[PDB]
Amino acid sequence: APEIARMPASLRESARKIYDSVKYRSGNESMAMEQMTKFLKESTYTFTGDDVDGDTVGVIPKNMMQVNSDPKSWEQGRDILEEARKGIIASNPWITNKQLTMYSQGDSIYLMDTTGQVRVRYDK
Amino acid sequence: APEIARMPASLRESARKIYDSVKYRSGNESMAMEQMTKFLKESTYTFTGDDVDGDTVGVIPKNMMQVNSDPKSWEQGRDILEEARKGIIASNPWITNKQLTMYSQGDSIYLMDTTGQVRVRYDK
Amino acid sequence: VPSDYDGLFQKAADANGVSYDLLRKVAWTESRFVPTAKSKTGPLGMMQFTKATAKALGLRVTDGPDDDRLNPELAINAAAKQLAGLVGKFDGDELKAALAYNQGEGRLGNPQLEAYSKGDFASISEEGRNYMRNLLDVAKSPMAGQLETFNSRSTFFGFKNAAEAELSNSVAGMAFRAGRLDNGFDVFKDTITPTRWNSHIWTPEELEKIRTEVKNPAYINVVTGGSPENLDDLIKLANENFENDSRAAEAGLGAKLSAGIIGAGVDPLSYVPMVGVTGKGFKLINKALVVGAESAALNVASEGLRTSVAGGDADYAGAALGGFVFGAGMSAISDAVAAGLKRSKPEAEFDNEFIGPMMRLEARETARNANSADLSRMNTENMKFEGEHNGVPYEDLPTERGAVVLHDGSVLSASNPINPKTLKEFSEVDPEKAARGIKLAGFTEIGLKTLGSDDADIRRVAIDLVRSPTGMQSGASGKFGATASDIHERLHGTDQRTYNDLYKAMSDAMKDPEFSTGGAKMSREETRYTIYRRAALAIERPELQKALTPSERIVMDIIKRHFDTKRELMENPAIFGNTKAVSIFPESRHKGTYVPHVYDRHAKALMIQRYGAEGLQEGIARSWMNSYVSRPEVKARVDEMLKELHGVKEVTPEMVEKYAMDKAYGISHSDQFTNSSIIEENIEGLVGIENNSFLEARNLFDSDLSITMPDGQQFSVNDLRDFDMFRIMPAYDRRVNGDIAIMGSTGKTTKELKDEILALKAKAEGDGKKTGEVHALMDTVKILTGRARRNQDTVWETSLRAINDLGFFAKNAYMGAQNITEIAGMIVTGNVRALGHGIPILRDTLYKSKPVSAKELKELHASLFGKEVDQLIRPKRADIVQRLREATDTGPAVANIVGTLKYSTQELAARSPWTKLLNGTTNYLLDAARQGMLGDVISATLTGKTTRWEKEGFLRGASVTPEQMAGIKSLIKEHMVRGEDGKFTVKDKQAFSMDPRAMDLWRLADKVADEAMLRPHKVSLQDSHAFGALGKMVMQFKSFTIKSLNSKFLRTFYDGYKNNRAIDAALSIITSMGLAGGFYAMAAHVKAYALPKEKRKEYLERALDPTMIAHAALSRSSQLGAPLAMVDLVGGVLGFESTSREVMGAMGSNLLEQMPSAGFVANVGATLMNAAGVVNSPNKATEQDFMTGLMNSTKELVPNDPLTQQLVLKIYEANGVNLRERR
Amino acid sequence: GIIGAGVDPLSYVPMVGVTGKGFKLINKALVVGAESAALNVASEGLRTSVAGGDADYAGAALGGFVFGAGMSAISDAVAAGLKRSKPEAEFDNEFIGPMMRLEARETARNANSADLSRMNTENMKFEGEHNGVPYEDLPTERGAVVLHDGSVLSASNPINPKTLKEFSEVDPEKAARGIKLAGFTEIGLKTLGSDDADIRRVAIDLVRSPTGMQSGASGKFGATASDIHERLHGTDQRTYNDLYKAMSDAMKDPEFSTGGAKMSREETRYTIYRRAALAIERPELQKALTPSERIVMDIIKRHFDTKRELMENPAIFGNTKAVSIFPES
Amino acid sequence: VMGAMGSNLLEQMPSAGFVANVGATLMNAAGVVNSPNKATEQDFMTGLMNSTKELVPNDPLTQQLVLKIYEANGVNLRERR
Amino acid sequence: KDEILALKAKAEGDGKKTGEVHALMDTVKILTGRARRNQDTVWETSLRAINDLGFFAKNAYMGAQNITEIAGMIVTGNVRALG
Repeated sequence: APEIARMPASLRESARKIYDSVKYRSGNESMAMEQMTKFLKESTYTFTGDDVDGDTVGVIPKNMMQVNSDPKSWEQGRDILEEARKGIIASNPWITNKQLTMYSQGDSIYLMDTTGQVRVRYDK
Repeated sequence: APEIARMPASLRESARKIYDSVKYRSGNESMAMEQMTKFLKESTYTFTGDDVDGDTVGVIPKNMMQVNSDPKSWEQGRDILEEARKGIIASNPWITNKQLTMYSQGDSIYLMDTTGQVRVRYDK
Repeated sequence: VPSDYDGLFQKAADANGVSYDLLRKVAWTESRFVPTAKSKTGPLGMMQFTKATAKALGLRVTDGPDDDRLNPELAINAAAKQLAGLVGKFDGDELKAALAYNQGEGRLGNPQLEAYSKGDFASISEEGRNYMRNLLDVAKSPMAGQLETFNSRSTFFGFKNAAEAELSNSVAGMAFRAGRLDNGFDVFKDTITPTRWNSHIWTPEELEKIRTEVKNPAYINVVTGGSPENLDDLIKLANENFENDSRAAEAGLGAKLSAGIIGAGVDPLSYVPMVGVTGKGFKLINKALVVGAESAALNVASEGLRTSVAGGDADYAGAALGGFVFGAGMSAISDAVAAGLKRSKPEAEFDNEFIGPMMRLEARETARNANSADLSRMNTENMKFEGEHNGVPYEDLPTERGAVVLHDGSVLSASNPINPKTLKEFSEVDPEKAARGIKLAGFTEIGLKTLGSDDADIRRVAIDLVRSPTGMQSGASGKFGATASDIHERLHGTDQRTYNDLYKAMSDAMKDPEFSTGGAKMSREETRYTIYRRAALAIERPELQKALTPSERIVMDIIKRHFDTKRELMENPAIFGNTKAVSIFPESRHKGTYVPHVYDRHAKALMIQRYGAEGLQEGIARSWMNSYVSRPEVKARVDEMLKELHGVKEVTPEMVEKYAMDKAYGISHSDQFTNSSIIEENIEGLVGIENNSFLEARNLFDSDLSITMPDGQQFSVNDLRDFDMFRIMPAYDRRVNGDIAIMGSTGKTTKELKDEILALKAKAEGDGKKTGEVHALMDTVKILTGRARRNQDTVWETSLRAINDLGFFAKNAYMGAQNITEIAGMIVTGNVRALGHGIPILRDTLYKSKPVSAKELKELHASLFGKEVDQLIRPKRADIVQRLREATDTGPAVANIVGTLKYSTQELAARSPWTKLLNGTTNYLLDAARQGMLGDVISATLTGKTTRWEKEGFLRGASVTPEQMAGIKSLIKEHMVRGEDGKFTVKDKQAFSMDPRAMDLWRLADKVADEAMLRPHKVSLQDSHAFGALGKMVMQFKSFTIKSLNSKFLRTFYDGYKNNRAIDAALSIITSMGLAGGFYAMAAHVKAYALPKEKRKEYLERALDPTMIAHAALSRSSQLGAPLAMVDLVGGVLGFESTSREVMGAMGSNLLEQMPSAGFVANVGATLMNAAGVVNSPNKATEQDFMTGLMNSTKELVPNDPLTQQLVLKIYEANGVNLRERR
Repeated sequence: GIIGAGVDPLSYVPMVGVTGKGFKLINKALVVGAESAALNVASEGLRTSVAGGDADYAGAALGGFVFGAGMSAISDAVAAGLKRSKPEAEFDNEFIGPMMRLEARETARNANSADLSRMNTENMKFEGEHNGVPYEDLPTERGAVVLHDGSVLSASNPINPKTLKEFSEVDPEKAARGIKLAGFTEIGLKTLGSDDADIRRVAIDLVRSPTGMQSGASGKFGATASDIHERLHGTDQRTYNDLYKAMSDAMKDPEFSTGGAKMSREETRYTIYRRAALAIERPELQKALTPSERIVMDIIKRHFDTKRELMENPAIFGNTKAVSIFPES
Repeated sequence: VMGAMGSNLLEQMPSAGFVANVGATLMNAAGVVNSPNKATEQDFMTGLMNSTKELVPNDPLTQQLVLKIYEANGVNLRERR
Repeated sequence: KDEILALKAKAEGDGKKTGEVHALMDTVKILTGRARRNQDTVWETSLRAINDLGFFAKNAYMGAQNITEIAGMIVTGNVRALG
């Protein structure tokens, strides 16, 4: 699963707590996985390659894309980041949709290709 | 957590007993963690650095800082100790904030760097 | 951009782990790349510091020029250590460390550092704030955003800068304005982070704990979740995981896939990383594809897979599961890429190129496991066949490119290494690499030519040497002896069997925790060398045997038994027919196992650079004399020999000293006893067939004790010796088998037989028929002594012939052999497709059929010449190259000069993360990069151009003084010829390898290659701009590796399990095959330009296709650390490339056999044959011998781990493939 | 956190079964930058070569931490008691500085990076060399000099240069001639530079020149007496450490450790050594040795056999005209 | 420097080839002759630990007993500074 | 020994040669073990070796400092208590 395979760093500890709690309360591992997946999907946006399969270029925490104090405004940062991804693809032809990786450091969003030649840093 | 980590060690046994009591009362170790953590928070004050990532320079029990008979005088004791830490840093700029550590012994409060230069005792 | 210090900066970054970009840009700001910068303040240095830093921490234990002077390497190292300390002290904050470096600390620094800590950049001084703003790009800091809030960017849309900044309120301009290019990507900081258990080399105590307590040591390599605190927890976790995976395999992926990998449409791409799956419960019996299905096998042959090594049917199952996963995934990749391309061009069909082979492979494996009715077999009706490569008929299928069908209906696809069409076509169009070989004649041809034409002496020698298969003479008592030919075949067979035993033993030995589990101590080649050296030293000194692990004990026992048997045959060559055969062995009465004494050319060169000729000679003599005086048995045998030689009752010490000096003269002043493969490569004149070097290197002393040289260092003759039984055991075997055959057939020695043949030439110098006869006899002697040269091409043709025979008789072994070769073909063709897609230089210039430009042709000439020169001058011993690479680091030098405690190189070695992590890929890339650098330097020198490696810093990274570089130029001018075209040639070849300056040339090339090409963690296009064809090819391979490491599957796998070892295996396989294909392409383009203009297009179209490039990759791609060579494991007798009454005679032979091999069941794991077993062995190779040889030989090409096959597959999927075109 | 947490070992139960085993002092905090990979193959772990290392070291470390923290608590309590008598008196802890720095060092050692006990060496002139080790006196702490890297060795640390120098300067009658007369490096320069035939001949045989203008290309293809002496010292020292561990194991057996004290420790050592020697001379006695004494006897036998082998064949080194100083072969 | 390198690059004595024995080197004459004259770092470190094994007790219990004896006794505490 | 005494007797005149033969005599005294290194070489040798460790072997260096500091603590606590 893109959210669990590429789980961002802080959401790792939050998700471990949720998984452990639901497992303890219910015993069911499926319930714990469903709850932890629900948390990750609510708390992240999964950027996907607009291709047949360029899928899962990155799972960014939703609060890192957030502009201003409004929680719903993460969509504005999402639009900015997707425009950045498209601009990076279009500007450098040799980069294709499968080359880009989106990932988050502690306080930044990094959009890079498979090589290290192109990295742009998006911070709050 | 700043209270569970570090820990004044005057409360280690009391927190042990509280954790056991809550675990046995309600057969829930999450509740036991929550209760012993909140006991430590209410019984101690966590001193924090001035930096943006301000980390815990020390955790000192609340009662050790009381200046007069009012239980709330620990606030004034805390203010005195914060001023003492600021003065120690300002007088000795060699000490990066991470060296300076605050801890409580059986009766007194010591703030000292990770070196034998500076060690200041503060009795109640 | 580069300014003559990139090697030093890179070294001082890998040591003292710190960003190379930090150090370089600090150089930028502080000095702008001048070693002594005039400043009014007073600092004068590369990093611009006098201050108190200088003397500070570094120096004060050595004569320090310091305040006035600093060694640039030392200055950069000290600054790098300071910056690493600051970076670590400030958690990972790169910018805080930069502020502390520039603004100092204590007086004015500490308030500014505190202000930085509290945000508060206003309090920070203007100079320091500007310094951090300069470093924003290269420095990683949590405070970078706050500094940015407190432009040479590629336009998102429209015009640059002002268009997107002053305007474009619409999102895209916003995204441009928030860009902040990072350009600070470090693959080992970001992608592949070294863990605690990676990069941790075990102490002996930990090694014994791991060996005793860990069931499967490979489980130490995985680190899932949080790292275990201590090795006891790691061991416990490893054992728990091993038990869980063993418990899971019965319902695991092997069992699930044991029914229908491809009939069920399984997609391996949508799979978890298959970590525990080792393919143990994998018998592919697909229900359906099973028609008639006898439960009883037809013969005692067939039945099971006829391999003779233990663990067979299990490693075969692992290879099969990995191949099925890989092939099904590659079919899925082909379909997906074809769909993506059909999006662009709907009327385009493309070819899967994998799914036909995979469907037939499932059918074959299903019938093999269900015992009956292979459904992959074609209907052979209305097929005329015709077309024989080596007597194997075949029909070309129009439907499938290449892909012929055999007599029984078995169809071998294209790129199957054994199919006759690909083998024939590779023979017809092979780049310069096709040579004389063994095509001159074979034993059957000489038998007819010489054994029967009117000459007493000619026929006498022929009857002694060559056996006539069918003749009109049919002598009833022609010879009651073995003949040289039969001895040669027998020895080849027994050597091949013991080679397969040694292969299995060495694989088990070098899988042990010391080399596989922890941080990578040594390369695979070096682990092989260490194990072989341990075995040999334990053979010579039995006290060392208690220090061998049981696996190395088995290895040593195999090697000891082999060498003891060889000695026993050389001492008594009359065990064969000839009673007047006497002891070709040089010095008997020296009762002990003779491990052949061969001395490294480059070890001798090192001991001549200092202590030129008399020094090395007298050191060898004095170490031998140390043995003589120390051990009484040595004294006894030497005294007996000297008494016999000089005919004197007493031996004076003067006599033994003179004897030792004379024997050391051979080593010191002659390369007769060195590696010296090139002189053996020449065959004309029969000069060197006399004087076997392995036997003459024999002496009565012990090379074990060392002597202190005048400079105080200790030298032992064992230090010169070359172990590794990879070039050593085969070559010793060839020579000694030739000599054994000569004396076992003829009473005469090699010298006497050669003299007789030259006398026969002198006698019959007239007649053309008789000259042809004596020439055939000479060719027989040349084949027999091993001069010959069978070439690499014999492995696959021998496999084709043997697999045809298996198809006639052993059904299950036949099908298993076809399956393994089909898997190898699919692996190599998938590699060719993926790397033709991914690596640019391949698709644009080399894999393309279009002829290259004149400048590109010159670059190809330079690169291939660099490879040739590397093969000429490279140190063969892996220890030598490892120590040469490691010792040049500053740590070893400073510890040797100043240190009071000894330490050792490989403890103070810096070592790139490319070597510590992903070792095998790095070794392949270093070899290719060094060859490319050699070619580049040679081409520049001959053309007169001055390289960017001429300048002082890069030479300082190596040991190349100003002087040695000029000497290198002179050497290249003296021994290299500049062709009329770009072609490069060598004068005298051997004389060039003789020059001491060749060692300096090789060292320069290797260190430049490492520092400039492999050590950096960044690949950029500008990096590929600098180097030539081989250089940019290897740089694009390094870029491919970095891309794959950043692929989603590989990132996820490393995050979940760490396990750098598995990724290393995968990328190593990729790099080996791809470099093989690239070299083939370059040589093919060169050969095309060698042809006339009209034929170049046809030849390039015919020689540059996926089938021939894939066959070239299967041909070469020699694994660096492969125990023994693939030729040794499966190689036919060199002379032997190719009514009922004789049948009844052979029956009467096999009715009566009462040898122990017939009476006893074969040993499980090691035959350990003695002289009686060798003499009683049949001359023809048995079917189980061939089958075990095939599996061992393909163990290098076809991985046994399904996980590495899956990793290779996912690397390819992230990369992409070509799909052919049209039909 | 023994001392970052203010642990008071004085209020502790007698702590009997505790042998130090799962004691890796990684204090959270005092851990800044913290690499998981070591810089070299050197470093990495503690480089001891005896078995059970990292475990007896851990026991010694835990005992030392307990002792030092307790002594800090004792000193603080005694200072409080004395302040009761005279409030205007400060006194010195003399343990808590060393103990805080010890916690910081051990924490960085086990966390592999960034020792926080290290001084800021800026504005330090160092100067003051005992044996080529520079140092700065700290006015803040009595004695307690700081080294080049910022490592501060307290006073009474047996190795710190200032205490060593002062002990040399004022040592009671017990200061003797010793080895102060000359060293091999001085001997080589003085006598190998003679320009005399016999003096230089003897010097070439005996002493090796570290750096000289002569730089003989074929001066001597032998070991030389100095190098033989140093090699034998090294091998003997390794054998001594092997014997030390073996004998520790031997005297830890039940016979000498468990019951009523049968003999003193010196006598346990003597009895074990005598058993080993008698078993060496009479091999029949070896069946009576416990496995630990068997290891001791094997070590001693191998040492003496090697020494005899070197006496019998002193030509195993460079000189070929060297013949059997061993008295009675 | 380069001479000392050219020396250590070639070493194939058994101590280099083989992993060190656990607990007892048991050196013979060949090992003594092939040993380097300079003491290695592991030799010094093991010597230091063994030598201090006498001064610094390996048992935490005896350290606690010494500590409590001192506590029952007392400490001087220096004076002033 | 006999050769060195003979050389001393031969060069009884020259001060430089007497110094040389006395250096050779001191060499023999060191070499045969007459010498006497004293107890103080233990801690000075440890100081030199620990400095070298600090240059090259970080973990070993820090462990050596820790063990020496613990020894100093033990001995200084003993001195204080028994004083």
